Amino acid sequence: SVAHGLAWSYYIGYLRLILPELQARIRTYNQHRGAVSQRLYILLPLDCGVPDNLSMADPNIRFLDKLPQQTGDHAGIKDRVYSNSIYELLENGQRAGTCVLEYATPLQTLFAMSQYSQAGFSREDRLEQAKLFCRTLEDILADAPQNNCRLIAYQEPADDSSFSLSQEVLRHLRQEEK
Amino acid sequence: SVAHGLAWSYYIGYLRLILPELQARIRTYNQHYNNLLRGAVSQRLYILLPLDCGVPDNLSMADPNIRFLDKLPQQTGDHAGIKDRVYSNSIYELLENGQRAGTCVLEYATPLQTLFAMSQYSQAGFSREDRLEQAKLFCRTLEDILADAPESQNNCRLIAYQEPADDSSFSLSQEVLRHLRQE
Ligand SMILES: Nc1nc2c(ncn2[C@@H]2O[C@@H]3COP(=O)(O)O[C@@H]4[C@H](O)[C@@H](COP(=O)(O)O[C@@H]2[C@@H]3O)O[C@H]4n2cnc3c(N)ncnc32)c(=O)[nH]1
Repeated sequence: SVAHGLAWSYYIGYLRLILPELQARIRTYNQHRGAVSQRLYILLPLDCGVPDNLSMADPNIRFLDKLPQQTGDHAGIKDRVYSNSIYELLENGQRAGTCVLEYATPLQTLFAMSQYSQAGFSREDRLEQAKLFCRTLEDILADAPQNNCRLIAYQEPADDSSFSLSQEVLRHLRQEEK
Repeated sequence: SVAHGLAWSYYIGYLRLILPELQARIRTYNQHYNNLLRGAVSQRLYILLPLDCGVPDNLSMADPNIRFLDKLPQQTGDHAGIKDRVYSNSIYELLENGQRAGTCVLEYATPLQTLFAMSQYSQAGFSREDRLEQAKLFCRTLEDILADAPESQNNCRLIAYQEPADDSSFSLSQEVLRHLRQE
């Protein structure tokens, strides 16, 4: 399936590369505002709505800083760069938490495939594959040599805004301190 | 299929983003940093597609006649809440009889590394036979996408080939030079 390939791709070509070094990059950051959480928070919107900017999703999520770049040779690209961003989460206009946060990039591929005629990929296919991506990725991480990351999958109906993405991420950050 | 998704992902998440500005980056490079009259960086991204899905981390180690020269000017952008994501491409010289015989922007197709890993990991349920079948389909699907894509305009060449990276007789530089010389 489309999702099977994307989940393996995201694990092999990204998470397996950045998660073993994440704990250390946060140290180089932390002590060198506000301790940043230790885990990479990965947002999995099942509708595959992935904006370039998180503040677009929720104005209470604001970019704060970049972690130091991780660079390395991969597939003939000398000094490929992987970068991650730290965001503050505001509550009543003030900072309530900070964490390394991003959307799962393969969900942009599912979205764009649903939009390109030649991909032969419907909106129903997109939802089914977004689900299968999440499940497949989770099953991989469950025995992947999880501790450095937290996956948050969620669905939001289209005509409906009872949803605060910043509040949900804050709930998770608070539970982890515990 | 697996290959369908991986080819679309390579297009959506990479080639559609880098191909529109590639020739401007190459022109900048040749105009300002490389005034060698027979040494101009070629105008297309050459993408290596080893059908056994053997992708080395270091392209130049697998041939003494491929030498890293420099990087193109970086391309940067915000994507999926990653600020200033960087897309980099490397320029290599291709040596023949000790001379610089070609110069090009060269890299392996990254999704092939995925097909290789899937064939290695039990949990992927993906055989070596599946891997060869999907590699071939990946190549076909990518060719069909690029043929219709507005971003692909004499600026990308796929180079598919059967030989293992641990060749002995096969020369990767010769394989690339043969295509460079046909344009
Ligand atoms: N050679 C090359 N290939 C790239 C590059 N960026 C992406 N690709 C490949 O294009 C496909 C889609 O990539 P995404 O960035 O949308 O999601 C890819 C994909 O889902 C998975 C595997 O990535 P790769 O092995 O590098 O190959 C990708 C992938 O085949 O990790 C994601 N990923 C890779 N780099 C990053 C990254 N830096 N930040 C967030 N996600 C990333 C790139 O910079 N150089």
